[PDB]
Amino acid sequence: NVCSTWGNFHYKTFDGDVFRFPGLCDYNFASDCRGSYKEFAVHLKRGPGQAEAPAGVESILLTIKDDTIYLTRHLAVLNGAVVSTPHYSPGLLIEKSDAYTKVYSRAGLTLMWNREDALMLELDTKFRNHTCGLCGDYNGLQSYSEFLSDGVLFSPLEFGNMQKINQPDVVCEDPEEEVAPASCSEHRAECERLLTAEAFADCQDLVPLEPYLRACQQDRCRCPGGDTCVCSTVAEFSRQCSHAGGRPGNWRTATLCPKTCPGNLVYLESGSPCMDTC
Amino acid sequence: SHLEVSSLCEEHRMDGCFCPEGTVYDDIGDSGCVPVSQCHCRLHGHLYTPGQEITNDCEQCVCNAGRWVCKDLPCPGTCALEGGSHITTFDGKTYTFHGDCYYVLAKGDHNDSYALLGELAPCGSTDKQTCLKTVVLLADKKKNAVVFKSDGSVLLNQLQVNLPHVTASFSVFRPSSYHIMVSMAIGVRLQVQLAPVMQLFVTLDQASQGQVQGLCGNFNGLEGDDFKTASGLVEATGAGFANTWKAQSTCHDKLDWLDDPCSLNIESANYAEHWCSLLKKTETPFGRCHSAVDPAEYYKRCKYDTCNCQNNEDCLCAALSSYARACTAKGVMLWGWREHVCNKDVGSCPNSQVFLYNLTTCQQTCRSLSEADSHCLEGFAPVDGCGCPDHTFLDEKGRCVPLAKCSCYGLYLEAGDVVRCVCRDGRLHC
Amino acid sequence: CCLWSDWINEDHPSSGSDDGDRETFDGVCGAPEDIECRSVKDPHLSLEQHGQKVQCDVSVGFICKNEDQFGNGPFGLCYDYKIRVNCCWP
Amino acid sequence: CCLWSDWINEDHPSSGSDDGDRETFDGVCGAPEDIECRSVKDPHLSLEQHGQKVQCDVSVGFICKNEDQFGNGPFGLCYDYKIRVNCCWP
Amino acid sequence: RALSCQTLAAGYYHVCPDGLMDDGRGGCVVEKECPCVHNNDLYSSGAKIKVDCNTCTCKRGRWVCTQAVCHGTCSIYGSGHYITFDGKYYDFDGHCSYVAVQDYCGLGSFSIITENVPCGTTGVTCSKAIKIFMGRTELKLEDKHRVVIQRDEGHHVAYTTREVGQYLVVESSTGIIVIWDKRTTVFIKLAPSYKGTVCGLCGNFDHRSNNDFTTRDHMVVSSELDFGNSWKEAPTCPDVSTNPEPCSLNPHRRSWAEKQCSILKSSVFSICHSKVDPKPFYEACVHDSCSCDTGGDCECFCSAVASYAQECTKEGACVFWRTPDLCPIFCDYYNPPHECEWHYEPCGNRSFETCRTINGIHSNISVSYLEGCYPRCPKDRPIYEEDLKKCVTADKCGCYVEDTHYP
Amino acid sequence: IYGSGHYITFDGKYYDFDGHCSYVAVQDYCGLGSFSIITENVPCGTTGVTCSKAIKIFMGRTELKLEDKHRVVIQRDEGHHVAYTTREVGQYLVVESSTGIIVIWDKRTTVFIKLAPSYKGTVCGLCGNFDHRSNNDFTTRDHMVVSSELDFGNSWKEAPTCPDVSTNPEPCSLNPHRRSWAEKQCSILKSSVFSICHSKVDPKPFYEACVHDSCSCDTGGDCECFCSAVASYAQECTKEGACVFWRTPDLCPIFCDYYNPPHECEWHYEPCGNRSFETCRTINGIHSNISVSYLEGCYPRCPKDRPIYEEDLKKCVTADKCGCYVEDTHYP
Ligand SMILES: *[C@@H]1O[C@H](CO)[C@@H](O[C@@H]2O[C@H](CO)[C@@H](O)[C@H](O)[C@H]2NC(C)=O)[C@H](O)[C@H]1NC(C)=O
Ligand SMILES: *[C@@H]1O[C@H](CO)[C@@H](O[C@@H]2O[C@H](CO)[C@@H](O)[C@H](O)[C@H]2NC(C)=O)[C@H](O)[C@H]1NC(C)=O
Ligand SMILES: *[C@@H]1O[C@H](CO)[C@@H](O)[C@H](O)[C@H]1NC(C)=O
Ligand SMILES: *[C@@H]1O[C@H](CO)[C@@H](O)[C@H](O)[C@H]1NC(C)=O
Ligand SMILES: [Ca+2]
Ligand SMILES: [Ca+2]
Ligand SMILES: [Ca+2]
Ligand SMILES: [Ca+2]
Ligand SMILES: [Ca+2]
Ligand SMILES: [Ca+2]
Ligand SMILES: [Ca+2]
Ligand SMILES: [Ca+2]
Repeated sequence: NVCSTWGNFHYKTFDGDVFRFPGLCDYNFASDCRGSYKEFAVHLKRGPGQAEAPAGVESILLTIKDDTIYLTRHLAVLNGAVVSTPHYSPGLLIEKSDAYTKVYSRAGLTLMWNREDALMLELDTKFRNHTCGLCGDYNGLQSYSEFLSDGVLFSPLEFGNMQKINQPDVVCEDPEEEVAPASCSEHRAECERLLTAEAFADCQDLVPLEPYLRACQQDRCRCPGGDTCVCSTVAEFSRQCSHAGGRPGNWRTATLCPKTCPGNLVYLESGSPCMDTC
Repeated sequence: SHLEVSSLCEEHRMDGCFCPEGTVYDDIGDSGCVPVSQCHCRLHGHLYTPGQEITNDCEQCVCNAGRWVCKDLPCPGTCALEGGSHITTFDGKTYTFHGDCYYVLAKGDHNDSYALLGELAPCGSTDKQTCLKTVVLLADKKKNAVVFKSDGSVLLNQLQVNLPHVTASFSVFRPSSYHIMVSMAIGVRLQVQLAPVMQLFVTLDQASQGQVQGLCGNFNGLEGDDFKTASGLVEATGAGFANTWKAQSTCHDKLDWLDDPCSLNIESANYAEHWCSLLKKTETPFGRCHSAVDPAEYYKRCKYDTCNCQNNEDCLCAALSSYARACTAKGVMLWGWREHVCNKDVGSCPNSQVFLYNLTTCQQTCRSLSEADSHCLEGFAPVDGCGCPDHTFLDEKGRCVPLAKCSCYGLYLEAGDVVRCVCRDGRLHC
Repeated sequence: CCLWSDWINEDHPSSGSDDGDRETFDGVCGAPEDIECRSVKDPHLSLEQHGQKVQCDVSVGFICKNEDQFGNGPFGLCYDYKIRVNCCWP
Repeated sequence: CCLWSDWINEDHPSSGSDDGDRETFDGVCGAPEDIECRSVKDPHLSLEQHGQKVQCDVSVGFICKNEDQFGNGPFGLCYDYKIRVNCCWP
Repeated sequence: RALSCQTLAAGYYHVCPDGLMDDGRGGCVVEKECPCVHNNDLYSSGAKIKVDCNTCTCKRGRWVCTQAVCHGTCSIYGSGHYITFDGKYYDFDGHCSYVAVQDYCGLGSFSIITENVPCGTTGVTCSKAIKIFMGRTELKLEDKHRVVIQRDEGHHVAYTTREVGQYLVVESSTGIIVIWDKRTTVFIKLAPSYKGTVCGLCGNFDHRSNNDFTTRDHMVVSSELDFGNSWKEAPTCPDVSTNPEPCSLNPHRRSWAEKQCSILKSSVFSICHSKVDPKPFYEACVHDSCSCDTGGDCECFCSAVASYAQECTKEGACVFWRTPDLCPIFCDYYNPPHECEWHYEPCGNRSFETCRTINGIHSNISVSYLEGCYPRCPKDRPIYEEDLKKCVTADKCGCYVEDTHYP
Repeated sequence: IYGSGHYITFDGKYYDFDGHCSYVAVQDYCGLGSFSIITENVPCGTTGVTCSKAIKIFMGRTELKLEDKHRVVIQRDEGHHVAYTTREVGQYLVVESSTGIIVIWDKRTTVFIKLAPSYKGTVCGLCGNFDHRSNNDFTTRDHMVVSSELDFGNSWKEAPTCPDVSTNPEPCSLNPHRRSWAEKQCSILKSSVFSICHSKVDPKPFYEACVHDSCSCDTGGDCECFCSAVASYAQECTKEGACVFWRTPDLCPIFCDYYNPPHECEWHYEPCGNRSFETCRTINGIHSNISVSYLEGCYPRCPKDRPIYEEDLKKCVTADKCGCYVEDTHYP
């Protein structure tokens, strides 16, 4: 299945489990904890803190079985050398659109990252009971061994600090427990009206509603003023829509998070990247 | 130099300028067909005359007619337990083990004499991140047990002791608060390091040669039989030899590990490359030792421990302080190698005393001057810690006052007391 | 007559002995007017989008030092660079 | 304190791109006093016993150009050279 | 008090009842019937193993072995790697002729010389010729063949040259044995009568390894480069002042070398991991493959993997590591056109009848661990005549006088 | 397509192109179409030359891919399924199609594409257009005949962001130290070993390819770059009527008794392929449309108690118990 992070520090494991971890240092996103031989490792590095509303990613570190891929915002580095994309070596495809940077590996790994904040990973069914990252394990059980290990229920803030990576020059402080705010239930009407629109018709049976509307609750009351946190969750709902197989419609109006592209390049959701180019 | 060439001469004869019947040609100097008993020797440079003796490592040699005649001198042997797991036996033979038990490091073979144990347990997360934790000494016909925990805390027979502690058969000192020096009358000397990581250095005389067993080998000159177990035959690997020296029967058996840690960790392997390369480049104060120590094997272990342990700077600074340790053992002392690399404790010395590189046992207080022949214990190595300069010996507490008003040690009285012995500079008028 | 030169890639990070990458304009021109500072395997990126710290001016040429790239990425090596120079002829 | 330097062999005839062999003293000293100009694989020969035409002075260093060795032997290549420099320290 | 048959000689410093003790196999065993452990295998009482010339016996949890003195072996292999007769490993990259073994040590009867030339561009050297001086006879091993030079008039110290697998084997009646894989690897063996009476780059063979760095002027030094520079044959040969690093002078060849040479630390050789230490054979293979940068580097590789697999056979673990993609071997080249007799025996262990050993002639060591192609002669002519690589009837083989085959 | 970027078109035009992208080799979507064959050229060395490391075959909606010494089926369509066949003949892998398209691959860098003569003048790509007239094989993607090898080859790249090749490298000039080995090993082709083929195949463009290939395998495994270039010449010699036996245990050895049941000796090295034995396809009428009996490799010589070679397991079987062969899959 799919692990994913997006928005203002929202996460989603291979078995659901949407939570919110505002850690800023350097983490393990998914890894092969089989024990005998590690096939892959994906290391996430949150930035210095962009602002209150967004939450970027500074760099992604990825090691597949012989070689190390280092992704930043502008360039992609394979084994210390800059690559021109697309890159076609016979176990590894690295290609760069105008929106996403994809990495396709024969080991059953697929990474896809727009270069600000949204990062998603896809693994095949070979790695079951072996993954050990912040994306949980890949057993299929909802919240079983991620949060309730030996009877004690781990909070999502102490589940994330366990997944940290120690770098041998820099001391980075873990984020402390904030005082428990009010459960923002005074904006459930706006998230339910917005996300179940007519454009999301043939995905109400594919992806659920309750996790991605729960994540919409904090994005309305932690991000006041401009709407830049609510349209990274419904932008993630229209990516989970168009990954199971469905096709969403256009929801971005001129007043609901518009996007601009030069020329007469109109923006759409669910259209093919294979363009005939004159 | 190359005598007896003509016994392997696959050439016919021609003309040219030659030697007479005897009178071999001078190669080492520059003269002609000199007699054989005027051949000047050579030894890394200098043109030694035929008869000039020299004092080498463990032997003394005299230049005979072209060849050296060497004769053995007594010299000790040193087993080291560095890092968490890097054993160097008495006869060379460095190996890596990664145990989890008490292990017999050296013990006397007769029935009693002594036994030196040591705990090599995992300290980090995995099993391959091991550390030394406890040194146990069983001395004086194995009725006295001395325990060296990894926080100081020397304790004899489950009871804390105060240092120094000088007895008839052994004595334990503490000169620099991260260094413990133990001397025995049998011929065994210990040096326990406490910071950054715990390490151990053992020294035997050459009278005990071929008369010890443990993880330090048998000390007989050959290093092919150091992996010879106590039941016959030589083992192949270090972890197969060392499972025969478990001091507890309920310990599991350990196995080797054919991996390097600098491939399993990509974030630690650039930090290991940048800082352990200072052992090999000559702009640093480590190129002074390159003529004596040959850092190519310290560089390989420096990368090993740095990529492996969880606190990477404590394994860097321990492996850089072991090249500097084994270079002062051959004369070349590195004054001031801690200025760019491991200086997180240099400036933290107290108000009067400074950071030294040649701190020894007999630079102590004026209470040590009261005995002055009882506890000095020559034969150890100098260590680096906080201490006082060339004068102004240490007082009873705090700063080190000069020699005139030091103390008069009975209780250490101040410099105003009259017995008829007026308290004076060091000595007393008694 | 102020034509640009060609691209000069006469040094590499994984070869040479200058511990980095240095490209100079000797054998072509004496005192240039302008210099262009790009990379080999992705030549539309600026020098601020590589993140490595270099100097690239008309006086001496291009200098990248591998010791300056410590702590920047996980690899710590210079990228492969190339330059043009602009010189005017009578 | 006017100790000699080491031997510097930082260039080769069958490698590099300067079409010959050039050895300079940068990274060691600024303004030397003396320079010694010898060969790698037979280091007791003078520069007049090699027969190749070079320049080797204290100002710029050592220069051998493969185009200058045409018509001299049957091979027409520079030999492999190495240098010392003499610099005084206070 | 809980003894364990492995902590007998430890001391019991810090389940089974009193009397009985654990054996590491299962239930509690008396002290008399206690087993033995050797290289991670568990041998019960009265078991027999061999160690290189001797025979041992698990008696009472300890080994009881016979005391005979075995032959001693010097090794020279790859890009300048050595193992002395007393087992000291070092590296020396010299470019001259060097004394390997001789007994003209301060008058003498033999000398073995090695000729080390640069193989690569990084400054490392490997061995390309062997000269054997026995009395006044001079052999020379050069260009995949042996050459006789200067055979003396009537003395003629009896030697024998035959080919065993992929290697060429010279033996002498005086106790000197040279084994050569026709490229760079040499094995010298001496009978145990040469104890403490030799010198050279192979040491002095006195079962004490802290004096193997004795120079030509009888001085024990601590440097690999002061010792090895003193055994050069010509005075005008240069001195080696440092050892090169090939994987640092060729950064682009490191990724291939460390991936091909990782077969040794893998599950293919996992039977030998408890019997031979793979770590100095992994480091030799990477040093050898980063430096064959002028041509033919898959020959530098396959020799380094067969130096490790030879020790594994010699210690009791036959491993079959070659595939048609990794270091292939071509043994059906030698067959009569499609009658299939030459088979690849990966660990040599087959004792067939030659036409020497049918007339009593036997060697003094066991060379039945040498990899190569071996015959399996049919049942109408089951006698292998070695100097023509033909299976013959026991009558019509040859003569073998003065080390020459006469039909 | 062979070695470090060497080509021969359907009309017999030899050229060199060292591109680093995906390139159209053959297609009939030429200005609607039924197939496409793509080559994936990556740098092999440090000098800037490239060699072919993957082949993608598009037939209708089926996509094969030849990668890592094996064939992989990708996107098998629902009910159309253009009938193809994959089998292994000697050292090579051979894909055949019912429509007339044949791809032969030595599992490293050498590819042979064959088309039935119904495709005359109806293809394009880096292999030309197959109209028996070779002064128009350098037609670019926009239907323009150019005279440059580098304007033609740069127009058949698949992605627009792939760079342009602006010069061809010279490997024996960028590696002067590898020239003496390369010109001495590759001189077998002009020697007395191949002297039966010297009057039937011109050795001169195979000598120059072998030296170009051996000066540039400078990162590892150069005795594989060599033995492939000597087997490209000896394959033409068999195809023209001259069987040459050039391999020795010191020069490019081959290991064919690896495949034997432990010491029963059936797999022999046939140096020029010419043997016609019974498989379990051809016992049921199934025959190919070309003659692949010139391909070097190890061939069986099955005994007289089971003389039928079942190919998908490399076993000699009795004529009854071989298999099924439905939808290109062996079922026991
Ligand atoms: C194996 O070693 C024996 C013992 O030295 C060799 O026997 C010697 O042979 C020579 C002539 O061949 C005689 O002069 C010696 O007297 C023999 N020694 C003894 C003790 O009798 C034997 O030759 C060696 N084997 C081979 C094949 O050479
Ligand atoms: C050899 O070529 C013939 C001629 O095209 C192939 O026969 C075709 O087979 C397909 C299905 O297999 C049919 O749809 C066509 O109608 C056949 N053609 C004719 C003219 O009848 C044959 O399949 C090819 N051989 C192989 C092994 O595929
Ligand atoms: C572990 O086994 C399989 C995969 O190995 C998986 O489907 C299953 O759900 C897992 N079970 C448990 C109890 O973790
Ligand atoms: C240590 O060395 C210093 C040299 O700077 C000098 O004070 C003296 O030789 C030593 N100090 C002692 C022995 O207290
Ligand atoms: Ca779970
Ligand atoms: Ca020993
Ligand atoms: Ca460089
Ligand atoms: Ca450059
Ligand atoms: Ca040059
Ligand atoms: Ca030079
Ligand atoms: Ca010895
Ligand atoms: Ca045409």
